[PDB]
Amino acid sequence: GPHSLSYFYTAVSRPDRGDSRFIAVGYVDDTQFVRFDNYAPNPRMEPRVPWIQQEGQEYWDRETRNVKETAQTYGVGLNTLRGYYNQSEAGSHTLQSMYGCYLGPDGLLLHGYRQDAYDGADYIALNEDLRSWTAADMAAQITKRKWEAADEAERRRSYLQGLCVESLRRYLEMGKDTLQRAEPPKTHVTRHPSSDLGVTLRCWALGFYPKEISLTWQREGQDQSQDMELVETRPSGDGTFQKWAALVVPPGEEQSYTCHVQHEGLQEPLTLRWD
Amino acid sequence: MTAHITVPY
Amino acid sequence: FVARPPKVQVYSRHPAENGKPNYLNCYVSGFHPPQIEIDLLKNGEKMNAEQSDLSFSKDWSFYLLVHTEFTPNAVDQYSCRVKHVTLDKPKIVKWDRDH
Repeated sequence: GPHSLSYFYTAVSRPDRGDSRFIAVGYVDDTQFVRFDNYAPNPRMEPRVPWIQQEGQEYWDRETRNVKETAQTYGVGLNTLRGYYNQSEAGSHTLQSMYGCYLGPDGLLLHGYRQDAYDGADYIALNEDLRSWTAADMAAQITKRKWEAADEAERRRSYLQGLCVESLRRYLEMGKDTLQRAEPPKTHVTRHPSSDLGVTLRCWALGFYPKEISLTWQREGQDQSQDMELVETRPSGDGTFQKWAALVVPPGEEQSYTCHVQHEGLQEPLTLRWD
Repeated sequence: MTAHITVPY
Repeated sequence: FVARPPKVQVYSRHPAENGKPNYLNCYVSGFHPPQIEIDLLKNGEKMNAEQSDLSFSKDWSFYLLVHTEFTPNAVDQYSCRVKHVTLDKPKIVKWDRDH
């Protein structure tokens, strides 16, 4: 349904073992399209899909420099956090940020978001109003006072309502080919003779886009997620996604079980049996 | 397009 | 702070059939901090691999995809070997074309 533009920043302090590492990745829905990494041999903002390269040189110039500034500010913020939590200058630490915007049907902001984590735990988050902040602890409260004084929420709101959705609108036409078409899953059921008191039924979903999907198993109509193994959705490596759901059934009751697949690329809920 | 960083932590 | 061991999934890009080119993938996910070492191995010996860009999930845990071109056959054995601060020794997960 809704389309999104999102950026993910990771900053890793390597304390007196170098300089701070910074990597940024950009996504339009579940498709990555740019990347920057300052531990890379030659840090530059690079394309990662074909369509994004039909952009001009000005784009790569602006984006490269902007993320290069952001990386230095994050190297600063890592040591600021170091101080807030009163931590030593020797152990490595992590600062993550994710932000982005979802487009409504009208072509304007449905909702925007911006959240940070320090060492894998919630730090500070912009609330859905794009005007107030939720701080997880009293160090994030220091950061929140700073951002209240600088009226930072208004800066983020201006970005999320303007440049974010405008960039997303343009990206959604440069990559019209693959961004605005859904790929339904290619599904099949696999049988494994495990023992003589159980065979394993595996329901596969391959080559689907976007990432969200529902895979469940039923017997004569009732759900069996209570005894079902469900792997985390994983990338195929070509921009699509894979998943499977397996369960143990008695030998001879294979037809008694059905796999149910739900995905926006399908016209109606899919049902599957081992054949 | 990425956002400009406007505040420190 | 936090430390999380990676979930490791070893699989092919497409369903494996002997003789046809394909991609071997090791997907590491749900780990933290970001430093991690991944090797793809053919019959216990290391291969030469590419990898996706570091990103993370909604719960802040990292994920990476390492992959390499390969042609499966009946007897060659493939695996992924992962090293992380949470792992006292490198963890090996073997490829099963059915999982």
